[PDB]
Amino acid sequence: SLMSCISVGTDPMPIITFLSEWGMEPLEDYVPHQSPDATRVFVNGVWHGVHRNPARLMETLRTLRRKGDINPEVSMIRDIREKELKIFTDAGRVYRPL
Amino acid sequence: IFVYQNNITPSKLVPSIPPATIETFNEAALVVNITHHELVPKHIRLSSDEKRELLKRYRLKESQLPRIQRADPVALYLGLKRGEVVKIIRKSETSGRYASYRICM
Amino acid sequence: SFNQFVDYTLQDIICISFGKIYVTKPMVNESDGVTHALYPQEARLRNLTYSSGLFVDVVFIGRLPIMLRSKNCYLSEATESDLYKLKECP
Amino acid sequence: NQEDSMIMNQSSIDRGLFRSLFFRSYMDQEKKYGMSITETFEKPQRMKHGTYDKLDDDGLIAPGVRVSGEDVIIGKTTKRDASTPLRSTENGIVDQVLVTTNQDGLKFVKVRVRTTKIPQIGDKF
Amino acid sequence: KDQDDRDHFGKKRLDLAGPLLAQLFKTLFKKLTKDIFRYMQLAINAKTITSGLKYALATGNWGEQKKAMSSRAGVSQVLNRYTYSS
Amino acid sequence: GQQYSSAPLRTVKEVQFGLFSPEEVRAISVAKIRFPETMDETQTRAKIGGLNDPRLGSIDRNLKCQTCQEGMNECPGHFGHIDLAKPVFHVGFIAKIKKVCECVCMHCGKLLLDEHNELMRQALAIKDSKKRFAAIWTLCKTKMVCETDVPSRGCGNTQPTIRKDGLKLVGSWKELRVLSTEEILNIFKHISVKDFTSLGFNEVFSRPEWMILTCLPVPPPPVRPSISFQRGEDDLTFKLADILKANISLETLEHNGAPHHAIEEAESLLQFHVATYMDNDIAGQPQALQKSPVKSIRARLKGKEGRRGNLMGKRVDFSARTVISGDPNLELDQVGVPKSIAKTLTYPEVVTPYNIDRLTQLVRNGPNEHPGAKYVIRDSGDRIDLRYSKRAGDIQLQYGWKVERHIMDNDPVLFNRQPSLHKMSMMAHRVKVIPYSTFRLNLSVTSPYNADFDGDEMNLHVPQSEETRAELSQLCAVPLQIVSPQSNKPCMGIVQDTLCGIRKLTLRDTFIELDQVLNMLYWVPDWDGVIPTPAIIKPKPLWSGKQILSVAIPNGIHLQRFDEGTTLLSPKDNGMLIIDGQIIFGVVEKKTVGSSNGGLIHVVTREKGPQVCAKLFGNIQKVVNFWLLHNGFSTGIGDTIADGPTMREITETIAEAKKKVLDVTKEAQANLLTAKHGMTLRESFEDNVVRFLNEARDKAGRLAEVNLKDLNNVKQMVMAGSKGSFINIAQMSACVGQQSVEGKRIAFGFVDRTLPHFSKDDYSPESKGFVENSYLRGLTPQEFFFHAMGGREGLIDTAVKTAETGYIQRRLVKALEDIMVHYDNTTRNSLGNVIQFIYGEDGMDAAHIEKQSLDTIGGSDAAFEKRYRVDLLNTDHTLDPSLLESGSEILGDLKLQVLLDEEYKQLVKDRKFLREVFVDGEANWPLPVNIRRIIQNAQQTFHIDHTKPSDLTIKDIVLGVKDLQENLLVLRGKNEIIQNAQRDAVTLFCCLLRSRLATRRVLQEYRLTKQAFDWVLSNIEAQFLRSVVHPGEMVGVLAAQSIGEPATQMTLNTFHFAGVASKKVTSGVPRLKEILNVAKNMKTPSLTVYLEPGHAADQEQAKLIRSAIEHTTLKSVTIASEIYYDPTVIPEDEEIIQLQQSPWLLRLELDRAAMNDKDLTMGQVGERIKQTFKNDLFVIWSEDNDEKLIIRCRVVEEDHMLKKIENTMLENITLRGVENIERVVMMKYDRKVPSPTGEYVKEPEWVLETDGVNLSEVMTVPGIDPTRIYTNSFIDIMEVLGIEAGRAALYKEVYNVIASDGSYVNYRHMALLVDVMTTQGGLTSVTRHGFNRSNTGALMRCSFEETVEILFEAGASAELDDCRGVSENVILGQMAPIGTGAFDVMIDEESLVKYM
Amino acid sequence: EKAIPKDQRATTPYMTKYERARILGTRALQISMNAPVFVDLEGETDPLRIAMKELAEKKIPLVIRRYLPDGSFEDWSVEELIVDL
DNA sequence: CACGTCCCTCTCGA
RNA sequence: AUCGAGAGGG
Ligand SMILES: Nc1ncnc2c1ncn2[C@@H]1O[C@H](COP(=O)(O)OP(=O)(O)OP(=O)(O)O)[C@@H](O)[C@H]1O
Ligand SMILES: [Mg+2]
Ligand SMILES: [Mg+2]
Ligand SMILES: [Mg+2]
Ligand SMILES: [Zn+2]
Ligand SMILES: [Zn+2]
Repeated sequence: SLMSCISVGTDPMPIITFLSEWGMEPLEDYVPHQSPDATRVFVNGVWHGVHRNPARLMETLRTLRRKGDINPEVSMIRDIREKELKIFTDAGRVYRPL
Repeated sequence: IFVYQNNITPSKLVPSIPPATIETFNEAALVVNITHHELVPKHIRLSSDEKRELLKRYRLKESQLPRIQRADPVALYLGLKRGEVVKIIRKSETSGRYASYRICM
Repeated sequence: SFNQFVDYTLQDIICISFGKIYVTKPMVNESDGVTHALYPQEARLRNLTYSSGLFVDVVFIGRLPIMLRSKNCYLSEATESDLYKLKECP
Repeated sequence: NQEDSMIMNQSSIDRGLFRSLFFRSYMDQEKKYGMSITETFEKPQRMKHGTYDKLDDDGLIAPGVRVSGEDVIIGKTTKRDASTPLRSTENGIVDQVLVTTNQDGLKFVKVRVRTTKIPQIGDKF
Repeated sequence: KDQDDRDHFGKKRLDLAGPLLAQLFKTLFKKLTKDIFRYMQLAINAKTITSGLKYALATGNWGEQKKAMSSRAGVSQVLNRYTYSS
Repeated sequence: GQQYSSAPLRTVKEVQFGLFSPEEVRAISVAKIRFPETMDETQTRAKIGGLNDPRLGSIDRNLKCQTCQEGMNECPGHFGHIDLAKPVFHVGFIAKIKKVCECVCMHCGKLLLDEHNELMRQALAIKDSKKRFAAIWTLCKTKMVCETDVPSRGCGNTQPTIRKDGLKLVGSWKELRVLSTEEILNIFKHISVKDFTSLGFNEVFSRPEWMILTCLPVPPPPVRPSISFQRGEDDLTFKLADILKANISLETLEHNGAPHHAIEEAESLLQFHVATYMDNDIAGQPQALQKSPVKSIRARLKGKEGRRGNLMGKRVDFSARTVISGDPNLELDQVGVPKSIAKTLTYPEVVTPYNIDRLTQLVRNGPNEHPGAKYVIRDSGDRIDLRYSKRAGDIQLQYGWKVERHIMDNDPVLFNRQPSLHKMSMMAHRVKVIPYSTFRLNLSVTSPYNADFDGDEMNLHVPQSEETRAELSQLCAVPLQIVSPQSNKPCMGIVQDTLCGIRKLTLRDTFIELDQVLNMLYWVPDWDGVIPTPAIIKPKPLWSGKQILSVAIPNGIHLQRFDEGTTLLSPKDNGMLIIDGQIIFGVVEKKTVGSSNGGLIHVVTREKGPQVCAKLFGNIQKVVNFWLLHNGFSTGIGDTIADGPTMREITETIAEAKKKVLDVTKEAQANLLTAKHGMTLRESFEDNVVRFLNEARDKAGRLAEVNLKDLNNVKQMVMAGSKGSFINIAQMSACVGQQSVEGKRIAFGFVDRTLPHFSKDDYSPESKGFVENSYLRGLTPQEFFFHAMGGREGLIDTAVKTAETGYIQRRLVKALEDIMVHYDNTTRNSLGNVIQFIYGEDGMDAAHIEKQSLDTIGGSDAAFEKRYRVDLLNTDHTLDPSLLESGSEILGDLKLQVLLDEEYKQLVKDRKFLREVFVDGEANWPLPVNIRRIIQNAQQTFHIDHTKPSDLTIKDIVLGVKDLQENLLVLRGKNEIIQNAQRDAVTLFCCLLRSRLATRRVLQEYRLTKQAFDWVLSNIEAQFLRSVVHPGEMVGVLAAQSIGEPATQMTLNTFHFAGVASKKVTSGVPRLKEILNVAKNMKTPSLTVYLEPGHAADQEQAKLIRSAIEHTTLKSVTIASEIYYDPTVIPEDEEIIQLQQSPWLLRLELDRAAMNDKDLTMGQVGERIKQTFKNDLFVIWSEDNDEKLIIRCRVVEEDHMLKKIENTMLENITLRGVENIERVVMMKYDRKVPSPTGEYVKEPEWVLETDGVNLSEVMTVPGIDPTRIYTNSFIDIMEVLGIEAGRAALYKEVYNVIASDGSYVNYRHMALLVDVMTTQGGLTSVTRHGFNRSNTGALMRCSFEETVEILFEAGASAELDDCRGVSENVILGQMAPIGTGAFDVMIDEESLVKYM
Repeated sequence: EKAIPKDQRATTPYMTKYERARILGTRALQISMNAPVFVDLEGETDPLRIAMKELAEKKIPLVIRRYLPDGSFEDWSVEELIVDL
């Protein structure tokens, strides 16, 4: 398409890092049968966190991008219906502007 | 002819009399006569003097004749044997009646 | 996607092991004359490769084709009257 | 114009409608062979079955020269011929000849031949 | 949950010019440094990156070194220029 | 050139396939291959006496070969050889070698079994060569010992279970032994002279010991060439040096120091080269590569390109191709050839007094002058190029020279589009040299080739001899082909401009004045030059559109058509009636002048001739087009505009449709969806929803058609049939409609939603892909995308799914090649095997066949008497003396009423016979000789007096007919066998004859005189005797195309409607592929089971039948299953229980809705459970009055040993019904049956369809008709009802995918293929194994798949090719016994002097 | 060797379009090779139209040897074969 | 485990 | 030239 553009590849660490700094429980110490209702966090299709108040973070990150402190190309979804949060610095995603 | 109800010992025991054809049919497929069905036409046995006739009148070799399987649900019904021919009268939409012939391979 | 390959992705592949890697704006080394001020139109007519250059501290490596309007390409910065004078099309 | 073909106004074609330019770009070079023996462009003395005469003595045709069939637009020698004849299927007019050298220093040649295509009965639009 | 859609586009990627070069450069640099570890027994080759890179961008087949049998053929094709939009 | 050789000239009639011996290779070898050196004595152009020309072919054009002195063009080549140091398995015979070693004593050399075993003397009886050798190896690999007697014979060594590692064999003893090449060779050589012969081999042509190569044959250069630029040998000349390199290693490695480990390696290496050399696409193996892979000889020959594209198809001289444009001023059978092509295309004319004067002028004109020549070929034969020869002027031609001259006006040429899926796609036209570089063809010959003039390209071929010439003009001429056997109808007709303006012209409002009329009259070249008296005279001499058109229609034509409400005083100029080549009334449209079954074209080509009609084509294209020129016709966006309260009307239709579909949308949103039976709530919903849009969008397309006046242009083109269809008007002006991808609507690519602009889980029609707007209005951002999705699905059909149908045709054409009617009217193949005994079961040609009606069948028993019965003994029912000449003198005559009975008696014997063959009562079928026409063409001919009586006796009528039938010959013969198949072949035609020549009809409604009658009899006799197919006709390669063309061609016009899908790639292309491959894994096995005879219309019998076969299990009704511990513990169970084992409880709850949905209770469910487990389980259950339907079972470790009982009780426990029968739908079909009054009438009756096929069991059910039952699984029907019963099912399952879209192909074609698979014994699939396995000639079957493999087992079984199949002759370069080759031509000295 | 006698014929008595076509062709090829014309060449030049005139007057000295599947045949003389077409 | 419609037109690379 | 790769046309 005309508007269509392609991702390019971001580094995840400064984004993984801002996750722990704002409410990510590392997978090493996860309490399933204790904190079960916990949306899973996915940085580039890898799972190393979960969160208590998801919607508050989808909004926290969503404005980091719209600001710039997070690159505008990295696409982020929250499957509220499935309590999941996938984030992508992926190189090769076809995105349009809206 | 014997009518085995549900099974027969393979105690093989059939082809054993030279001057006798030892035939066997089951009760399950004989419930409804297959030859009554819409698509099954008249199958007629051919005398050894009819076969030897049709083969020379159509100038044929035995191999060249259309073949009917030995175990054909109709070839057994009529108790066909190897070499027997069967004229077949089907109602065609071009001639009304069309004569075909099959040899029992 | 070419630049993000150039401006970074290069030094990444390097990892005797070598240091930061340097790229030269595209030139060609011809039989006598050595350093030729190689441009797109030049190599386009003359049938040469628009090859940049590879150098890293352990020293020469090879030739990287540059895509036009990219990083190490000249036309990236140049202007209309520049290209017109460069036999290239705006 | 039946069956999705069309009728063209010849009056309007004559006035220039849908007149196309066409270009072709034959190429050749002087090949290097080990003991520094190399090819050479030139009118020779084997030869190709076409009209060499339109060549010059540098093995080239100069621009602005009509050419047809299997005419020679490039004479070369490996006597031992490697002349480049025109496309057996085109009838053009030489436009511009280029000569430079390779990244090996080989004498490099590119002939360009020009023709104006004219909307004909059978052309697609 | 439904079965995962095979042709869902948001899950298929588009390897572009850069990463294509990456795939080429790595398999190449990997083999230049293999020749480096042989130089032990600057006199280190340089065409292996020059030609091996020209090789792919020329054929279209994506190098895979040199012996690329049915492996990535048709990635580098000459540009159409019969119209601007073309 | 090729010089003359004394040697006699023959054709090849036998091709003996066998195998070389190592001794015969040494024999023929013109030179031992000693060196691997290319051709380098000193790398000079002189080659090396070691490889390449040590005596074989020549490498240099300027060099004669060292054997046959002819050099280059003439040198066949000469094979060499290289003695192998160690024997080597042949790559192809590798597996066949093993299959033998498994069969023979690897020590004794004798067979592992012999004639003393019952199965070996049985398998040995099979004289089928390859089926015996398979029936031997099957029962030979097992018995692994050299027995010594067992009632002596013969040492005893056990035989090894052999396996293959790849190029080497091994066998286990108890010993890991790698079986040796020579050791196997030594075993094979010792095989009994008669043992290997009975093993599918041959004593002289294919000994087993030759599947092992002791001496390799080297092919000469011409096989593995070498070209210069310096030189470079061929990929196989390399591979040879590779083999020789691998050999010379063994030669010395084994001569001196024998290191065994090295010896056993360079041998395996050599084995490799010899292996890949022949086949390099092996099973395991790396597959060799030389500086790469390498070209295996097997790869040269693999199908498609490689002797299938070197011999089955060639590139050819005397050919051409260019863009094609359409010409309305050309003649049908012509082709405007550009001048330039006619200067490059020649024809070798022979010099003769007839042409010598023309020929020498051309020569002088030369190769530059249009009507010139190129070459002159002398007595001596060397070619004389007229462009460069000095004597190109003072050259004097001799009689008997050949003058390769330019192709001139009116030569015969082969013309063709390229998708040659048609007998018609290659036609012969008259050349007409013209300017500009386009081929020009008459616009009516477009439809045959399916050509339009948009960058379309057509080939042109040109004959070279006067006989291939006549062959084109006497068979493949365009007008000869005007009526196709494909669909027994015209395949050419008026189209585009001419059609659009011919209804515009043929009107009453349409008048032509004088200045315009004389122009029209002149354009008709065959014009009688007489001005037709004007339909209107005096006010202003005017002419009717049709009136002026009629001078082009040839006097002698009578046509009759009635449309909707067409009267004898046509209301809206309805229907059509042409009398004596002038138009009576009615507008001319597609029906009249198209390629209609009984259209004008069809009638003119039959009752007048092929070339007569052709001139008609032009005579109309020259007039109609001329009129349209000066009337003109256009089309704008104005013609796609209704807007005027019809767009106010249509919009309402789409509004309620969004509510009628919203109705069901909310219904099932609250569960209230009365789900249909079989199709789930979702499936059901959509099916009703999907047609609420398609039935509404299709209702705005007729609302569109209504408003649009008769002055609309888009409307006008469709009314004539020019271009356009009902849908088009709808989509453009009214509404586009739902878009269908993969049949179903637009699905949810996103999670449970169709687009990111749409609500999630939105099922509305706007979301699921319904285009509410038209093309005029313009789609929405969404409407467009979906419409873009649907189109692609189409664009995919038209480009990706065409390879399905092009392949099914290849198979069709390949399994039906040799099939042609023979001189006894048999339809046989290349073996003589009889496929049919008369083509199309009536020996008729498909072109002379027309769909006329047999009035003897359908209708009232009352009206039958009225229309046929003649009672001479009667005052009321006798032929009134006004219709006969002797009505009053024959009134009461009784010796004559005996025949009127005989006649009327055979009419009823007729009527009751037809109703046997055509059970549905359909009375319109195709048969030769249009009688509905002939009587008309006789009333106009003798001018019949509707008043004056007839001069015929009852003696005349009934006896003329009786004698006419005896002369309607199909098979001519003498003995009863053939004569009795005469009666048969005709039988049906005669029914129409007696029907239309009824003595009442002849004199009451036909009014025939005597002359008129006898005329009708004699013409009927010939028009029939013409309709007989001709012995030679390639009916098989024709049915193949006739079946394959519409399939390949239907799936090419799928995007003309974009997202429509329909049954294009739904049940057509798919099922047909199934049908041809047969295949048991049918994708939709259905049993359409008819009810019982009596209570067929009352549902309750069908509702009871439904539950008696639906099949049911525990799994069906069960809700949940629970293992319990309880020895009396369950709450809601403790009540039902007051009415050894194990405390382990098995408690399962059932579904109330489910339980009574199959008319079930509990006791039945239980009693079957008890019965499937007997007294080994304890079972109890509740009641239907109970609140919870539960079954409790105790066993009578056992907690996991009970789960077995549950997962066995669930799916393996059988309640009611028959197995496999997964679904059952009850349906009421309207079947036609004869009312007591005799007339056929529509009485419904209930029928059930299934989703499973267990015929053997479902037919034996009480309460149905076991005579009417039907399953689409023709495979199962062949199994149950016999092959002959299956043949009909096969056809019925073939026709059922043809009659959908492109809904007509003629019985014959389908029946031939159908009969093709049938007449073997069972189903013989149209696939590289199904039919290709027959006993056909070797080369034939290799022209279709398994190409090199087939030629292998041919020479290995010492096969012989008959040379009777077309493919054989094609590969051999001989005229094939095909039509023009089915006979031989001779001159008897007698005749030559009878006309001395 | 075997063959059929002309009193035991059984093939269609008319001329097969393939026979007619190969006879008009055969004679044309022969007529164009300067072979004697047995018909009255009435102002004709084309060697096919001569053969068509030769087949219209049935002055063609050719016999069609119609091979039946069994190997045996039965010649028909061009001049005796009816020409319905 | 072998087929995978038909032709036709150009471009380039060992 | 030959093999391979690709883009088009009907
Ligand atoms: N892939 C193909 N394979 C075989 N034959 C094809 C193929 N594509 C097109 N054809 C043939 O060429 C023609 C294709 O139709 P064409 O491209 O001329 O479009 P059209 O029907 O005129 O389209 P439009 O609806 O735009 O007018 C048909 O005659 C078809 O048989
Ligand atoms: Mg077209
Ligand atoms: Mg078109
Ligand atoms: Mg197309
Ligand atoms: Zn020779
Ligand atoms: Zn023994």
